[PDB]
Amino acid sequence: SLPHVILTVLSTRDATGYDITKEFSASIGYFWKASHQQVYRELNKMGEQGLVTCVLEVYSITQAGRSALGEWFDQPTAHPTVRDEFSAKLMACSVQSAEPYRLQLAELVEESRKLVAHYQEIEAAYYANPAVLDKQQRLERLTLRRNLLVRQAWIQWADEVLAELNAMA
Amino acid sequence: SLPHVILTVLSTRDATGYDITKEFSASIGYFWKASHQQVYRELNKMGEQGLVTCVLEVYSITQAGRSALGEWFDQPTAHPTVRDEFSAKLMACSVQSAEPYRLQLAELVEESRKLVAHYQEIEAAYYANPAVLDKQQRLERLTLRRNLLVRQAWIQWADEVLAELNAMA
Repeated sequence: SLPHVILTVLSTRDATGYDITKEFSASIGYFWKASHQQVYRELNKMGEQGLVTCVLEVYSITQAGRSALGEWFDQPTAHPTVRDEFSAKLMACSVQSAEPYRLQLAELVEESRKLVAHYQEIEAAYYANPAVLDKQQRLERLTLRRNLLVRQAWIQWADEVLAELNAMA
Repeated sequence: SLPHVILTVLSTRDATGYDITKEFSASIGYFWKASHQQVYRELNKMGEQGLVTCVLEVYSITQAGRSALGEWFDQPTAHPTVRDEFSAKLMACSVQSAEPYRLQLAELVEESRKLVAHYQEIEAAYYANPAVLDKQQRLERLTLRRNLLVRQAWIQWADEVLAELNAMA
């Protein structure tokens, strides 16, 4: 969860509250959405939990923090249960005016298209060739690639639905 | 949510508690996972809410149920916030033994492959040609297609990660 995402950052090096939030508005934003607020609040809870401490010379991960990160890591991670809202709404189109849905779908497709374009721009600019990227960069690249492939798959699906919603009426 | 998924069924025709659960272990299972238990329990809550009633001649949707389904339908449906656990674990591979992760990933890929095969078998057998399918079938077909495209996209991604986890070590 959020604290493990934060512990991961600190596991490589100590960092200020700003360094950390800069990650969330950068590479971490490719797979985990959290506001600077939420982040500071979590960092706070983590301090009381003893998972992180403060230094002057700056947040630093503690042995407890390291232990929790490892425990999290070892736990099996599985696919979230399937309960697709878009599919659920689609099925109701047999008894509801498909108008509202069709517009809400077409709308989210365009945004998705914009988001895919954004990610592709970023990949070409900083993650075009893995072979020349550091380990940390290859990892970031992969998290970026996930949104891309999935989002693209969803757009492909959305278009298929958008088509059926016409050939039926 | 679950009750709207159930209301949708009843919006086309009345049905017994068995007819409804049969949907969840069938086409509805393509996009919404719920146990017969959960279903019966929800049907119960819906009765007390007056969204559904009982008949002899069998559950039937009420005007309130119809109103709630419409209200649900009109509400904008958006993409769930991005907080990818697999990506989160991947990033921790820079500071953790990538061993446990790599095995948990390879494992879920094979299952995903099995699931994709399953869905493809179903599509060829009952949803191969939309043009010959009824409206209700074209809709089911589309919900089935969503798991397929997305799951396939995730497998493509997982393989990319599985590769990097080698070329780095």
